Amino acid sequence: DEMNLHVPQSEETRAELSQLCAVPLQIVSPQSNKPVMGIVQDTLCGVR
Amino acid sequence: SFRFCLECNNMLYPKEDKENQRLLYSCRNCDYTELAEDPKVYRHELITNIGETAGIVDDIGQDPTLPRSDKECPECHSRDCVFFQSQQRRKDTNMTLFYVCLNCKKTFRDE
Amino acid sequence: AGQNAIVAIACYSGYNQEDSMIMNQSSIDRGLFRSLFFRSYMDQEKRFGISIVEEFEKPTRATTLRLKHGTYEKLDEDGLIAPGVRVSGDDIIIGKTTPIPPYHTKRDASTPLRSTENGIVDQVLLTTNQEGLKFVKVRMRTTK
Amino acid sequence: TPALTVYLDREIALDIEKAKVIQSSIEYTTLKNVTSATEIYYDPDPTS
Amino acid sequence: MIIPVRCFSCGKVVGDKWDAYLRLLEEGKQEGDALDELKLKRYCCRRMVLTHVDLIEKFLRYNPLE
Amino acid sequence: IAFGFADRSLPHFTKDDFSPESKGFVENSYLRGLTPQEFFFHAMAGREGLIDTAVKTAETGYIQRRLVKALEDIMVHYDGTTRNSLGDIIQFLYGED
Amino acid sequence: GLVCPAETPEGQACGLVKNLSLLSGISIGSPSEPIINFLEEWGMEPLEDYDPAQHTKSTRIFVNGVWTGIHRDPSMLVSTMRDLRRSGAISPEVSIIRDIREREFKIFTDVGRVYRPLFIVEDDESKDNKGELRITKEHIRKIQQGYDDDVYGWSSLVTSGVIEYVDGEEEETIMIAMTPEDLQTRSLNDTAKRIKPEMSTSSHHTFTHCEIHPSMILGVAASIIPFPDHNQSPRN
Amino acid sequence: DDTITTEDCWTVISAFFEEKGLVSQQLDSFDEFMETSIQDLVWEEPRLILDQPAQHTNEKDNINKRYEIRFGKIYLSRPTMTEADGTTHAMFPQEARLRNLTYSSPVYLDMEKSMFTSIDGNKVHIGKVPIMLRSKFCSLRTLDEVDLYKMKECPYDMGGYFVINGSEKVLIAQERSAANIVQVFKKAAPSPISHVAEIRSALEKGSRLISTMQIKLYGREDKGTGRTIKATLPYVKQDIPIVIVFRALGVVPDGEILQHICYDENDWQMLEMLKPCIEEGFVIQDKEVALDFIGRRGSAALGIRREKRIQYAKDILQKELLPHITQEEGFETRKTFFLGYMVNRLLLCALERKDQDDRDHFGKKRLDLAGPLLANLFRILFRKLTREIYRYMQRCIETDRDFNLNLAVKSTTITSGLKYSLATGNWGE
RNA sequence: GUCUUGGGUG
Ligand SMILES: [Zn+2]
Ligand SMILES: [Zn+2]
Ligand SMILES: [Zn+2]
Repeated sequence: DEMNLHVPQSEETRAELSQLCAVPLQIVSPQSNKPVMGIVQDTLCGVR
Repeated sequence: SFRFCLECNNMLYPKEDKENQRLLYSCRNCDYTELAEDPKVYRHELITNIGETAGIVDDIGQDPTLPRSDKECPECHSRDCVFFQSQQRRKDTNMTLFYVCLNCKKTFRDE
Repeated sequence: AGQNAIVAIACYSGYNQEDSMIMNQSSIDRGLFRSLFFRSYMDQEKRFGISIVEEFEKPTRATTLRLKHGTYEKLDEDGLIAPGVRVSGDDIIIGKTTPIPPYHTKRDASTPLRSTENGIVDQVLLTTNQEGLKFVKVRMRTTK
Repeated sequence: TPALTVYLDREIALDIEKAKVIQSSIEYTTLKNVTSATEIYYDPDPTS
Repeated sequence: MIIPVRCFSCGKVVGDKWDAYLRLLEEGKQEGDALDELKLKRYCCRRMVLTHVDLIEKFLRYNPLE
Repeated sequence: IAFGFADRSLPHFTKDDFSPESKGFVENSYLRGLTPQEFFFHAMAGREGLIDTAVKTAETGYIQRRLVKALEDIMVHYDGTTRNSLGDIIQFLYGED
Repeated sequence: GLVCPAETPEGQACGLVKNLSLLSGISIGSPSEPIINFLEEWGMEPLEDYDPAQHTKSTRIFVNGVWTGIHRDPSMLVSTMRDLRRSGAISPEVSIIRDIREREFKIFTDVGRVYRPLFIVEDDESKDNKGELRITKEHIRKIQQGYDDDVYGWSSLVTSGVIEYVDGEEEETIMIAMTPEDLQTRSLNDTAKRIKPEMSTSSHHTFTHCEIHPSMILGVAASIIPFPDHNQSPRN
Repeated sequence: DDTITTEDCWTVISAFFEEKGLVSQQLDSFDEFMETSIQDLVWEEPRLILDQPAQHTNEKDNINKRYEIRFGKIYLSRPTMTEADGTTHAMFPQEARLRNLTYSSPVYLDMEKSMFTSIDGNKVHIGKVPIMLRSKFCSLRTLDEVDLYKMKECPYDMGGYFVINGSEKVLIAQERSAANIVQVFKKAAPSPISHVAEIRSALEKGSRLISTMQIKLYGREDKGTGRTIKATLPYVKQDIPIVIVFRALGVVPDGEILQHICYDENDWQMLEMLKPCIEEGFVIQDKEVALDFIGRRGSAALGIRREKRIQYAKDILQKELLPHITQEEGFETRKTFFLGYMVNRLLLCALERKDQDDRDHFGKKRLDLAGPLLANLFRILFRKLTREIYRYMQRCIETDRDFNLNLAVKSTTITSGLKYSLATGNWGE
């Protein structure tokens, strides 16, 4: 897999990214009012 | 079963002898008009079974793909017969079988 | 088209999850899954008329214009680099000039190396094409 | 697949015979649905 | 192509054993016994010699170009 | 597994054989290994899955594009209403709560 | 047996781009004159002598999709055509397709038909050699030798009547044994070896052909896979 | 004798691969092409003819003057290379690969120009055909492993490809439905037509498509009251009833039409489904009127009189109607019998007495390898060339001079066409 | 520096 990276070129767009799009702010989704990121693969098996 | 003309070799269509009230058959080409045997003039079917036993030949025993059963032949008590299901191909048809003996070539069934 | 590696199946350190996979650096150092790469560039001279043609030649700055931003210091006097020379990206490997139609009367049509690739020139071929004009093939080599 | 869900009246909704009678009332049958085979006979005299 | 000098997995020197291995195979010894006599005991070292395909013989058949 | 040949699934079966093995039941496990017939039937099923994955994604992407274009101009306003770009009301309170 | 069941591109070419099986072969095409001559000699009646009032049992004979006549008795005609093809008199890549429910006999000499070789099980029900392969250890001895005892290769096997070619249409009419052991019912109980299928419905099998080896259904790319029958097919 | 083991099977399989290899289909297809196909395409249309009888401002003196050339044998030589000096020598695939050349053989066609005048020529080079490596015309066929090594060729290289401008090209086999087979298809709900028997026709010589002819069953289940069957002849716009074409082919009495259709008079459902056809085509009773009825629809120019409208329709019924049956006159009975067979297959599918034909069945498909593909392309390009020869003999002959035909053939047409198709993949002009 | 064709990747 490959993913794209976009760099904001001003302070207004930096602030928008960090205060609206940041990963911690997206943990709960409005699609099914539940989390979208969970413990996965080896940490799940290992914690069990 | 409609016939054909003894003179013009076309097909005869129904007509009425109004002076005798007897169903003739009129040639649309010639003037010939013969007496008929059957006063039926039309038919229509929805529950049909044509194609039940018709799917058999003399050398159907020579087909090496037909599965062979141990059913007793009603005719000659033969312990070896090839079998197959109804050759009619409709959706609601049975799954009942037909049985062909390899000795007398008489077809039979398990009923 | 492969090699028999020694494979363990383990959740060793967590760097092999979701179809990742941990590989031995020492085995890499000893030649595991090591491969050669060969890239060949091609170029020839065209005939735009009667006496108007291109030429393989090292382009001097005075008589040429629109020279590429790469270095030309690797070409021999025939406009061709010699096998055995290390080449980096943007370096010229085939020098060519296109005459200016009616001093300083030539444009360049030089072939650089691909901007991504390093390597060492392997085999500089020289022949003539279907129409008898000069033809050059340059094969680069590298190791991945 | 068009489809209705026909809720029955409660007195019918518990009894099965009544529900089957309502089924018979609601279902569509045409003369096609109960006809086997039609002929045409020449019958010159109505009284014979 | 040509026999690797070291074993990939552990680093034992196997590049000096290909000719002895071929001579042992000539006189009838089966592959496991020949690998035993060359004192290749770890299956990594053994598969180094047992799975080698010697392509330099095929490359040498094309005439020297100088 | 349909009767792709005349009255059979494969030419190693006899005609009109409705048994589980004839019409695509795989009795073995992956550990035990599939027979050639079972291998071919499982290949047919996997091919169906691959075709579905390859072919349905275009219909799904089209559907999501159309939904996005239909609902793209709808915003919650400071008075609580849910309106489109024409200012028309879609819901008097968002989600009704 | 004709195209690899596993090798196909992902995406928009899935299932449209196919890859030949290892033993697949494409017909070159062949003249239809000897076919017509053999049919005319052995008893085929023409369509200028056709009268469906009488010919209620006759089998119609197609050659390359062209109806050329009718026969009173397809059994000996198919037997003689198959013997001629297995003797070399007819091109080995010529389809000989009898249809029994439809009362038809179709011979194809078209170019471009895909075909595959099979062993020929002796199916004539008159000799102790019935129900067994005609290929024996003498044939393998000759193949290893490289010559007959008064070049012996594949084509000599094909022309000696121990291997023949079948395209998809002829395959409809044949009964193929999966392995040479399947030709005889065994009397086992190995919790490790995979259960070879019961096959209990049919009282007596009349095999006509045997696969040379079932792994030959795969193509070039699928043949590299080790134990592909222990994998789910998308991974293959 | 002992039981054949698995190892015996692998010995047989090793024999198979020792004989045939892995690319034998490409090589054998191309060898067949170069041995027979080129000559057969040249003899497909083997003669050109110019003509002028009279009235060119002369003294009423009239002479019939035919200029004519007959194409003869094809001569196939080994691939050669021509330098800008004009020197020539043998060309090998490695040299063609290094200098971006095309690895092709010269094709010569003998031409013998004839003229006839009634009062009332060497091995012309027609183009270069690319050669499939490791085939019977490649220069790497006669060599042993030693010489192969000296020619810079890998012994593992199996051939099967072409070299165009120094680039290796492989022809992908093309899959197509078989030819000269009747297939019967179900149809869709908002369609008056329910059952369609479709056959494509082709000839044993050339293996090229000629014409297509569907036979549809109008009338849906319980809708479309007329359950007639109507043919679709090529080169006519509107669909003709079936009894019309049976009458046009020379069997007028409806009993004989049915008998060509009905093998078993006792059967009644099919005969009950055949009446609306007889009624919708009851008007005609002879061949001329039906055949005009066909002619009135032939999509030709407007207003042809009856006597030659008949000739046009008779020509359509003779050629472009089942060419695989025969394209010569006096054999209409076989076409009528095939029409009866096709109608019966239609009715069997329509009366549910047989299942509809399987489109995906691999026995009803053909694979077109290098041979037939190059045959199609070469036929196109050589008809181009012969049209050029005609266009040239129109002009040069006016000069009233002897001409040597080596300036009459522009050899670059076939060469450029083959090279363009094999280098781009676009199969056509 | 442009357009088509083909082979692919997630
Ligand atoms: Zn009459
Ligand atoms: Zn009996
Ligand atoms: Zn080691």
